[PDB]
Amino acid sequence: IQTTIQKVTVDCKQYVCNGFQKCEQLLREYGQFCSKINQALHGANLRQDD
Amino acid sequence: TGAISASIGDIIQRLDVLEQDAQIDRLINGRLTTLNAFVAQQLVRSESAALSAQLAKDKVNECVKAQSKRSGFCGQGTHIVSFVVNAPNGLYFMHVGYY
Amino acid sequence: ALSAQLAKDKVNECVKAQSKRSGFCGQGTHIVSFVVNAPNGLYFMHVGYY
Amino acid sequence: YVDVGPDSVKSACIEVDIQQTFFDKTWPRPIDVSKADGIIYPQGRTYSNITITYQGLFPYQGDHGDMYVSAGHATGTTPQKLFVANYSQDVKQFANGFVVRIGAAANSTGTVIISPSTSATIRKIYPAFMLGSSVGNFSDGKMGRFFNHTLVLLPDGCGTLLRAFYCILEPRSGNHCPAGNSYTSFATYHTPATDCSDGNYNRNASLNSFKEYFNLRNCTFMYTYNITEDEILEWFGITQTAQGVHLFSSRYVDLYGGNMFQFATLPVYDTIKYYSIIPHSIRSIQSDRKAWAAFYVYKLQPLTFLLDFSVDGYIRRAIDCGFNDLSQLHCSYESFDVESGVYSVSSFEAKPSGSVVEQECDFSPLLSGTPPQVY
Amino acid sequence: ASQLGNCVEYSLYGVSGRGVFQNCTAVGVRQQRFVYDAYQNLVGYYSDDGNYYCLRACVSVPVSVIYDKETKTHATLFGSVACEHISSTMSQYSSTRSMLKPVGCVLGLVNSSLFVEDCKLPLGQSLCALPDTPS
Amino acid sequence: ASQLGNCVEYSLYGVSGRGVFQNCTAVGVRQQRFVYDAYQNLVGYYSDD
Amino acid sequence: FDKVTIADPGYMQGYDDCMQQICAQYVAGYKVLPPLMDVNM
Repeated sequence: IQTTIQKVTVDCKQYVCNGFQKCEQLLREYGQFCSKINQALHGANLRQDD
Repeated sequence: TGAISASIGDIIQRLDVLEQDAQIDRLINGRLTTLNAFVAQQLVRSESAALSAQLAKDKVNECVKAQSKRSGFCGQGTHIVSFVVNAPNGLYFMHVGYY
Repeated sequence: ALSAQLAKDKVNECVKAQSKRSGFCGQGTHIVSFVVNAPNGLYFMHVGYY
Repeated sequence: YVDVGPDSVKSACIEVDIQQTFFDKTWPRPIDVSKADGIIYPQGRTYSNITITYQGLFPYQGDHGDMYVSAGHATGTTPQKLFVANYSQDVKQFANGFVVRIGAAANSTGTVIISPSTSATIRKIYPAFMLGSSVGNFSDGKMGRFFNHTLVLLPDGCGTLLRAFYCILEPRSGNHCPAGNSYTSFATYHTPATDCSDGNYNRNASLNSFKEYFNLRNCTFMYTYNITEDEILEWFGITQTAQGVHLFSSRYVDLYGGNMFQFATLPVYDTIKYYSIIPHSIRSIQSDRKAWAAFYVYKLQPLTFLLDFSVDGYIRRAIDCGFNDLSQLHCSYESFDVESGVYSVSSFEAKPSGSVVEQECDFSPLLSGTPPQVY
Repeated sequence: ASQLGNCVEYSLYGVSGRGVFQNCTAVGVRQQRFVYDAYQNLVGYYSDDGNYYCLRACVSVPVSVIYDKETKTHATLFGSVACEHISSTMSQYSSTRSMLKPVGCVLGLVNSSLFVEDCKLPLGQSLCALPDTPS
Repeated sequence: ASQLGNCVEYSLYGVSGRGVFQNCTAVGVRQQRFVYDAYQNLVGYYSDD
Repeated sequence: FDKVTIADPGYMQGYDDCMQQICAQYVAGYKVLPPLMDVNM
């Protein structure tokens, strides 16, 4: 009956920027998107636990 | 996989810092676009899994608990017993069907 | 595919079996049902009492 | 150019004594984001009671910062030498500017530094700076000479005016004087028994004690700002962009709250990069010496804070998203409040070491054969 | 200068990357300084004059933090990482962090956590697989 | 150009647009004279002295 | 659980089990989380 799907959380600013300060600055220009991505994944995992 | 997508457009070795910002902006935009895509797909799969979780709950309380005594396909033929085991991120059912 | 699962159940619940149910059958007391194919799916003619 | 008064008549300087050990003390008061210490409000536009995240120049949380500190040496009836630390040798970079804490030791009993056994109640003082783009060394050889026009900011009048000015520095050839002899460190003084007299605060003391040492030429602009005397913690801050060189203060708007607001932009178009502080001391007599609060310097660099604005619009809280994993969680959600749970944060990556690299004019004809003649 | 740094930093003749070199076996023609593996990223054997340095990329430690708002107590968790593979304030690693902050080795290293004795209701923030980390 | 019109378009120092004004009781730092709200747009204030 | 091929993520060992040589820790973005329950329970 399938029942459940794998729970995965993706790090934000570590996937998109390999780890260079210049890239991180250009991203904090956009920094709301990473927050929404993390929020969505955390919510999905909480619901899966429930 | 960006106009130039060389793992960092100008990782630290190419034209100039001013051009670097443009290429890295292009690469960031989409790296974020396919991350948003991943999140959307995860949401769709989670909701389908939740509907089927409810279905498995109904199955545990129907076919497994009391004898199904139900016309429903459950078991192929008259249903008698059914057992459950865990399966990778899922519930596996083994109905017994009379033929 | 989900609605096809509903179709399998509908035939077993109403057509092949009798009624004695208050939810997955034709309006009022359910006496009999018939099926015929239709474009892309099945077509149901639950016959009831009133 | 505008003259700021002519040169001095002295040809010799007041003796300067360096006591770095006496000045060094344990006074740890780091910037706190919770109380919004050293935080600059956006001056162009205001924001409402809403709590949001605002990207700007801030000092990073928990920074103990850079510290400085005492009355001059003297006799019961006559003031003598001045105790100043060797601030002249150390010059610091000015990448994004700095914020200054002023007189948080107010209204408390302190330690008279020059007489480490002696106590007095602490009263606040106002600091001076020199900001320029070129640095060198004096004729004695000590590092720290300010050469190009320097934004030299000077309080005076026993703390009733702030003098700001952008002049050429040409030092003076006397004893204890910077291009002169017997030099140790430039300094300033004011004479409290003559100039801090109640109702008769004189407004040229620190100007005099600055032009004792240097002679200012070709000075471009200078503005004065009346300073009210109180014992209230205040801040200052100097930043720079293409628009010019900006200044910021706590004195006018949130005086009892501690926020900071711009009050003057100076028309400097030279990228300031170097600054040094001006050491100062109080020429009081041994019976009338008092304690003078240590003022602190905290750097600035581009960061993101989550700022709380009160209903009146003052910032009483903040988060430095860069300090601690929980702050990054507070920075997210656009709120200080975060629900209890497990939240994945940014992972830690490995650090590079020993970068590896992978990659014969034959003298054989010289080695073989018999040497030919010089011709 | 030696190819087998076995440390993160490395720069090859044509490409520069963070690697973990190791002596390995049986992969490649040796004609090409670098050997790819169905991707732009290269397993990179053969840059040394004669050796199998099958390389990896850098390895990052996953980290998660529990706010526990009710008691306002935080305990950081490291993902499947070893009890001894880190040190408090590790200088080996370098994140949105200016500062941070061996009992648990069943899921991952939990630094500021303690250990329970029997069973506590799995309520509150809880943890993964089995631990329930009550306040 | 003054407070004779409350209902439609306005145009201030560097900020222009359409609004409707009122003498609301009091919100803001009142020194720099625009109050936004968590967004780009502004709650208002100081279209007068 | 045998006849299925699950590459496996790795809990309490996965990072070192991968360091001795899936990429839950190398791209450093995607991290599989443990599934809330022990096999025994």
